[PDB]
Amino acid sequence: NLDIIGKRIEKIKQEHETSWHYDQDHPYKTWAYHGSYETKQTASSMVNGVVRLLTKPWDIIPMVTQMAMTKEKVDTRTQEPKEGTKKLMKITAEWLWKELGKKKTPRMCTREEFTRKVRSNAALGAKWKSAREAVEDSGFWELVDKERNLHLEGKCETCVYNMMIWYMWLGARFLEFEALGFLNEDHWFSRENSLSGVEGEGLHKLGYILRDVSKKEGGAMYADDTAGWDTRITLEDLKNEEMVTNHMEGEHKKLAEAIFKLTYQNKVVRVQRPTTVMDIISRRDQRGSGQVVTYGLNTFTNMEAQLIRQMEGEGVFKSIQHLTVTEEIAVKNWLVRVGRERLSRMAISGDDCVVKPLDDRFASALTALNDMGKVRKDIQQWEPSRGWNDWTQVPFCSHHFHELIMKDGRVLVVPCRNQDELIGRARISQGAGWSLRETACLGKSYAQMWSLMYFHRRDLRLAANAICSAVPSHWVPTSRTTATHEWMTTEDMLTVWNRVWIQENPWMEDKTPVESWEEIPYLGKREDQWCGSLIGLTSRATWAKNIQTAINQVRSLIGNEEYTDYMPSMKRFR
Ligand SMILES: N#Cc1ccc(Cn2cnc3ccccc32)cc1
Ligand SMILES: [Cl-]
Ligand SMILES: [Zn+2]
Ligand SMILES: [Zn+2]
Repeated sequence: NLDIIGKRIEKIKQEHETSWHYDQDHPYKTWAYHGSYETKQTASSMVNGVVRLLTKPWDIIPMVTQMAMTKEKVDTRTQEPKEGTKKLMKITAEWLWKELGKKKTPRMCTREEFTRKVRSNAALGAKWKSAREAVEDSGFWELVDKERNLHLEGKCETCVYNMMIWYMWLGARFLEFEALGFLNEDHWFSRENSLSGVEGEGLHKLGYILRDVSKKEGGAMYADDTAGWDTRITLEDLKNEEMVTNHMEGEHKKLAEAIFKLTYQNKVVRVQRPTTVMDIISRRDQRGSGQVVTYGLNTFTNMEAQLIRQMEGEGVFKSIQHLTVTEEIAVKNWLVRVGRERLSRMAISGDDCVVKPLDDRFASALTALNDMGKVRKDIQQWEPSRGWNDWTQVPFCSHHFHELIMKDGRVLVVPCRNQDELIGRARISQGAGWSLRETACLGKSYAQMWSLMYFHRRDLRLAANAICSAVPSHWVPTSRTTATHEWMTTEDMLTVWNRVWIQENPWMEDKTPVESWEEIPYLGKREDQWCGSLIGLTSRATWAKNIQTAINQVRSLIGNEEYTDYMPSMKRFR
């Protein structure tokens, strides 16, 4: 315990030797409080202006305006699972890893790969000012090289999480990425490799994936969201995930084993408390890993939980209190005989999941799931799961998927969500100190995503043409903080569409290109109203009629540049 974390604690305590104190009134129970030192400091979402000027009817929708404005979950403990549960998880984790690594090879990620990642402004939780300064400098990689040697010796000095999301100093992110980055970077959780997974599939393929699941014989499709899944990660899960190292070798295996046992399984965290003071607390369980590593581990553990719930549903094991030597061989024979087929009945994306089990016994297979700590959100603990009989209403990654027939007979499966949600997100700009040019480039990014993924929604196709028309044609799309983002490009969007939906799409057998935007269909007007369209309102009819005047107001605010008129792509203006 304190033989592992004590080293990190001493360093921070010594830096603030003139401000150290063990306060009497500390609110931590589940967290172990080690001490505190004095601090004083705090990101409030800002309005992307180009987007708001071109979506005026939504200035009065409070679903949209409210999004732009504006604890006791992390301070919770999970009961140690039963012995029978722990054995099932241990046996399944072991069999899963072996499957994931049949056609993979664990490997250390490089300083070159991590370097190019910070240059492209990748999303990472963090002497030097910017994230790019320490990478260019060499004295950093000495700080990294120091820790790296201490990790090989089985000790840790500077790998302390920051709670503001679990941030960490860039050096720790590198060492984390070096050992475990291979899971993301070499697509371990691809659908080709993992069967349940969807990493790097993109909003335009998920829909086709749910449908392919649907085509299998079985019961309802079950989409149960776990209540605060990161805070429901047990130490037994952290141990089951660490069994990946058993597929590694040499310097890699020891560097991985280190991260797991020194950072994940023994955490140290600095937390600001307004009463301002920085409290140094520790804990062994819960999730705080790298946002990208977390995804792959959450997908791993979630696959494991869902495979076990299917075994409970199919009556492979009777009771979780203790596992018999006949219940072991049966569970093991199950994984070997059908475990692959049962993975292909799922779509898992981190804490998210959609399962089409063999029958509806699954719905009331809640003993193992509740014991693993994977407690379902907003349903009684022992009340059975409400199934879905139609794949076009099943929720997945914040979306639902409409089947949609093109005028030449070919079948698009398009993603969709409440249009008040899409317009509200586009109107937000994360960060301060943005130029009119930068804000405008982010707007083009959303409009190009809308034209590619949400083209079938009338108000988005129109507002997309308007935004692209109000932004100089060459000005490149920019991202605030980084699956597949093909809308990030200056190429002609009808050409992107043809590549994405016709050329590259393996569910389309006829590869005849689409020649104009009119050949690309919309959802029914009621479907479009059901998913939140304003078609039929006077405001939207006025907005659409007088659309050029808004484009010209933005054109006037930016200045005299090279602008294109994209509105003639729609029939009404044509
Ligand atoms: N269900 C339904 C419904 C039927 C008609 C309208 C009127 N409306 C206004 N703008 C439109 C654009 C394209 C199509 C219709 C449009 C609204 C909703
Ligand atoms: Cl219709
Ligand atoms: Zn360390
Ligand atoms: Zn919809």
